[PDB]
Amino acid sequence: MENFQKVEKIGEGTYGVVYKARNKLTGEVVALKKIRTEGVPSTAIREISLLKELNHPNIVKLLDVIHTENKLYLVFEFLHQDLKKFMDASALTGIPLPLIKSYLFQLLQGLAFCHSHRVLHRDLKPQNLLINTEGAIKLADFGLARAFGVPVRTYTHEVVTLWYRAPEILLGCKYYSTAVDIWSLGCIFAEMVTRRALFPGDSEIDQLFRIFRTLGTPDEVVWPGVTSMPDYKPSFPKWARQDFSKVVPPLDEDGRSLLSQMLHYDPNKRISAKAALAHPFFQDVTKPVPHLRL
Ligand SMILES: CCC(C)(C)[C@@H]1CCc2n[nH]c(C(=O)NCc3ccc(S(N)(=O)=O)cc3)c2C1
Repeated sequence: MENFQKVEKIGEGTYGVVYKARNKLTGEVVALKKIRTEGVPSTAIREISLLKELNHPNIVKLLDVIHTENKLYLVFEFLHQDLKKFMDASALTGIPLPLIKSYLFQLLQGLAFCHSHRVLHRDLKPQNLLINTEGAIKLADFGLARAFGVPVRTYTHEVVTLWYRAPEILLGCKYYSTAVDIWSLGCIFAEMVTRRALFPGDSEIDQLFRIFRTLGTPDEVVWPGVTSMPDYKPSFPKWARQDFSKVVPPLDEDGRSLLSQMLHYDPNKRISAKAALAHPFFQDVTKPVPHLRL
């Protein structure tokens, strides 16, 4: 990439290295992800390429996709901070409820949009939620492993975070639905509120059991079909569901009601992004200006 002038290496994404770069003709600053090997993912590459038309205020724009000599470069709209960093910076005081609500509402608008266009994210986490000084928050890095793939390592020795993984994925479901994104966003909502990850598992089974210890071990009553899932084991311990007021104190009942709907075990009972937008929790939603230190 000579049309680009690397500013600095930002980090090492889930597929490759990420650089901050400047386009030497437009002068625009962007985030450039370099991915990687014989096979040339023709379908994977095409999948990604269609995301260029997925344009919405709460989705980080995918400016270009360039396949050239054993490498795939994704050029993205640049934002200066992510939610993981903002949450860490706000840990002592906590993010104000009006800002939590604004961010949740905006993320639901973005998901409602992608889901309406049959696009799933599949790996939502604070680190891929980008924020700016105007109070906006945007979804980035749509995995779409549906025709690309999602390994247990980014690309070179890097532990995959399972904290936001929906239970159906952990139980081996082969077909992900839009509900997996709602589950992840529910986990993120809880984390913004309590300032601690909801289910910080360090292995797939520890992740699954942390979910069961809090929400109760699922059964055919609350999740028809759960006992026939690929990785379901009759030997799973049977934990009682914890009182929900214990999980995200001191969130009010409007917030708790919405969270409970985003965390239903049955993907078919889990609330959609479009329906969540209409939840009473958003009756007084506004768009505060966060104080960001860049
Ligand atoms: C999520 C990774 C992906 C999918 C490649 C993102 C694709 C879209 C994107 N846009 N800007 C960035 C970006 O990286 N900015 C610089 C920056 C962001 C956060 C922080 S931080 N940890 O808040 O201090 C510091 C600098 C990315 C990365």
